[PDB]
Amino acid sequence: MASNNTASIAQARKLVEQLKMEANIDRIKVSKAAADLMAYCEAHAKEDPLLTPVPASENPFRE
Amino acid sequence: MASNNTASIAQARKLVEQLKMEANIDRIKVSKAAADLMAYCEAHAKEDPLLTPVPASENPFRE
Amino acid sequence: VPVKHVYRVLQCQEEELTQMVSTMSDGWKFEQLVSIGSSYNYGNEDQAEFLCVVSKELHNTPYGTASEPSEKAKILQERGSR
Amino acid sequence: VPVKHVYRVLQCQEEELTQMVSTMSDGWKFEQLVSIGSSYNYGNEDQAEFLCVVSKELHNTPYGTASEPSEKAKILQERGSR
Amino acid sequence: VPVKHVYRVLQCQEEELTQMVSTMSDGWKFEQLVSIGSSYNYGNEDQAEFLCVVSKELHNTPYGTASEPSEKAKILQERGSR
Amino acid sequence: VPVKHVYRVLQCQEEELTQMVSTMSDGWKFEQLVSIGSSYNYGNEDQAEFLCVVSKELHNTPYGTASEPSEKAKILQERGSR
Amino acid sequence: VPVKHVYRVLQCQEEELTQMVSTMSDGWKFEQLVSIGSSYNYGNEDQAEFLCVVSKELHNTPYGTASEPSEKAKILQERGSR
Amino acid sequence: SELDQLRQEAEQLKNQIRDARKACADATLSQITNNIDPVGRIQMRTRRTLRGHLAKIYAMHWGTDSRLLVSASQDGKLIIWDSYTTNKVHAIPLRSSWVMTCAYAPSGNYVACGGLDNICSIYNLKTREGNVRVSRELAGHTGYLSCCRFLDDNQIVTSSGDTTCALWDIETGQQTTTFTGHTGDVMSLSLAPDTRLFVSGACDASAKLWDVREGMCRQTFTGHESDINAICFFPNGNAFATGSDDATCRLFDLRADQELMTYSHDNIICGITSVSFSKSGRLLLAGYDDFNCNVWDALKADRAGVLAGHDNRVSCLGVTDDGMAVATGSWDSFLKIWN
Amino acid sequence: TLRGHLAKIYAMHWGTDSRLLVSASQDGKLIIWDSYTTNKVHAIPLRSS
Amino acid sequence: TLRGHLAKIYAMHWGTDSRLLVSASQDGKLIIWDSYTTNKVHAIPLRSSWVMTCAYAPSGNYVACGGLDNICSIYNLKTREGNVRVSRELAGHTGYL
Repeated sequence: MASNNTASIAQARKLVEQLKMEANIDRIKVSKAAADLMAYCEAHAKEDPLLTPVPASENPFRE
Repeated sequence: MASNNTASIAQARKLVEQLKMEANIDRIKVSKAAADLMAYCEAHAKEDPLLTPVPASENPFRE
Repeated sequence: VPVKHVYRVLQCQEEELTQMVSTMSDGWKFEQLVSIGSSYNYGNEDQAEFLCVVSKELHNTPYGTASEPSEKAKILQERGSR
Repeated sequence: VPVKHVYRVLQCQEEELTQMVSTMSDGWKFEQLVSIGSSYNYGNEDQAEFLCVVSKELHNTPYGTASEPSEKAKILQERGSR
Repeated sequence: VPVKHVYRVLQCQEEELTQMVSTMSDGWKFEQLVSIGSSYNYGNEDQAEFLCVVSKELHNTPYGTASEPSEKAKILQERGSR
Repeated sequence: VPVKHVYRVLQCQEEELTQMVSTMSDGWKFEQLVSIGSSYNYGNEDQAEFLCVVSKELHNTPYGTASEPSEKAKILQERGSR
Repeated sequence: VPVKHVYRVLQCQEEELTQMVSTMSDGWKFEQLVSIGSSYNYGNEDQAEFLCVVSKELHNTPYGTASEPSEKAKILQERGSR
Repeated sequence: SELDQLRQEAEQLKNQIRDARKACADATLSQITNNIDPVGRIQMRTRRTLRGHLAKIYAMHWGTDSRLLVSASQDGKLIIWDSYTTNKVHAIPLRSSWVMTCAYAPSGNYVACGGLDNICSIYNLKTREGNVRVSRELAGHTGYLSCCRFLDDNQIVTSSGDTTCALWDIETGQQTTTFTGHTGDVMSLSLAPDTRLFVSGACDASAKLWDVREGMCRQTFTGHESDINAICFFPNGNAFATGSDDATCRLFDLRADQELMTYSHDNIICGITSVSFSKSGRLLLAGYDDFNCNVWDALKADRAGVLAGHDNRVSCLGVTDDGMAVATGSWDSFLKIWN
Repeated sequence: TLRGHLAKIYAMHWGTDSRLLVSASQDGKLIIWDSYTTNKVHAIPLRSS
Repeated sequence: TLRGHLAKIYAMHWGTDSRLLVSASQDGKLIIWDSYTTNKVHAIPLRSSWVMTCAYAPSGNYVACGGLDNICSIYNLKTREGNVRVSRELAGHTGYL
């Protein structure tokens, strides 16, 4: 009913309910996530075409 | 029709209140109005590149 | 009966193009623009550079199209093709 | 009665050509695109080289068009025609 | 049955163009004018400088589909095909 | 039913010209095709060689128009138009 | 009820133009001649002169929705799409 | 009345999430270990000039063959570029102009596009008849479509106004899962390489990550002070870079639910418009509102390089499905391949 | 300078963003001009002259 | 060289006169080239693209075409009306020719 501002208690319920599973998100150390990204970058640093240019017979923009 | 003068008398009547309503409008001496115009113009003189040169930048139609 | 279309070619320079197209006659439809060069050089200078081709759809065909001719008009139009 | 057509020409640069072609409506049907050549140096810095001829139709054809120029507007057309 | 269209191409000079376009026959619509040259000039002052493609619409259902082809008609067509 | 014609202009060199006209999308009508002398790569085989103006008609009264407002969308239109 | 259209381009020399335009197949409407030049010289010794865009109107609007491409037809479509 | 308690729980749980983030926060190892030899200057070169467009280019997306890229322009045409030959495989005009997004199917068979029409049109490129035909015009949104991505050839997710990211089943033509919960309209969308979780950034300066199997919003991230412009997952699929109309780009990690790294520099005052990781994820190729865009070192937060081309602003970035090259769709009607 | 008209200009008005002009021509063209780049933002033909 | 096709040519077949050769293209063109003079006797547009077959009748009056249309269209070259025409359209395959 509009007297309770059109059952806005429902939408407030839904948005706070959204917050509970933000409290159910288990939080892991920033350090090892940075380590994971760092290690993946180092493990893919030699096959990335945008770090070391492959030669003219391998990329399809100079053949 | 002709005796009604095509409501030209009506025209005459609506001519009258135009001027007397004009007479009912207050007047301000030309001195005061000229003073307001002079002051507002002097206040705004520094801006408005239409009068004064402006650098190449900040000029939207050059740079 | 299928209608007849009468076609005209009116020839304009660069500047006049807008004036002629905008002020096109009441019944005359626009058909085509083609561009020629100029005697000075092709695609340059202001002599004349456009040929508007226009058409009008004659609607009074089911009202008849034949007219009574005259011999003086015949000889005049024979001379005209000469 | 056949509908009467109103014709206009718009002047187009290369970049605004697509915008002006794609941003027309309300019966303003495309009729013909033509290439003038630049109103500027030829062979270098070519800009504003297109003409788009567009047209529309008078929907209320039975009502038609009638002329009754304003008395002041006649001298205005006289001044504007020359 | 949907109507058929028969198309023709008329060679044109600049002098002859207006005469021929204004003297197009009954039922022949003007389709498109194109401008050409031959080897030396293109546009004005040439002996072949316009091609006028025109069309006719075959409203009637029969258009001479067949009458009974004679033997020599085929030989004449073969002679003209090469 | 009044009809609006949506118009677009595609661009192609002659390498893909045939492919684009042959595989022209569903319901899109070929209106006209213009050729531009390209100052880069001497005309032909340059991407800006040909522009094809295409169109389709919309049965608007059965379908309607869009007038839905959106503030952020209005900011995007403001940015794009300038 | 809207009707599908199929567009083709027919490349031709200046000599071949009239024969093809006169011998256009039944149902194939003429759309537009567009001229072309060469990469070294236009107006003489041109090995590609005109493209004649033609169109055909596909009568059968309710063509249905039943089809089943062959297994390896996709391979040909993919190979010819490059 | 009782509404006060509802917002009271709202702020107290929100404080609880910020406390959990701060307690679990640690020193970011990447910029402490900036001892990786600097890339110096990576001179990326504009090798192809996809100049077939004429209007401003608003979106571009590569296919899964890393050969064909779909590009949308303001006037309402898509172009499927074969980037190895600078030839358009198809040029599809659109019934509606002002297209903001274009998507390439994971098979190269379909292409999605939409804009202020509030309708996502799907064009089927491959048919035995030849020409491209619209298959389904997905309608049901009330805002403008801003991004479009294919889960597969029958499911699509469409970020748009009305703060909805409804997922459409193409054959039925109806949306099945309505993703709602944003307060400002969503204007970016990025699919994970896992195709079950996708993030959507809105103009309420928030990026919400959602699971496609149900309709709930899995996570919410807020680190920006202005409207988000574009998002791009890390290649791994557990992090994403996000730019805003502010001159700062921010890299978020899902495993930590907080901002992991920030990229900014004093010279740029113009907002972000697109973001794209390389194959290894060391290069942040982000599209700016300035005529030229820049690439950051996506771990050490320094200017990796410049793309000094273009006359007007860039609007969309796209890397291949194998990382070989990158395209910079831009408003000067040129897409430029960089390699 | 702005050059997108071929007939005589009869009116012109600036916008409240001081970038967009509206130019009215004799033939019935209203050209919406972006004056910073001389890029005509629109060219509306008029059914009237 | 018989240049004048503008799409990818998928089939060809000489006639029994050793003068006229048909060329079917992807775009939907059947060009009947006159080999000696590099002049096209006929340039037949086709209703469906992706044509990959073309056969010349061994009398020179008929030509054939087919492809992804799943229809073999037979074009009559020698007619008193001049223009080429579809004498018949053979259908009945569920696959491409």
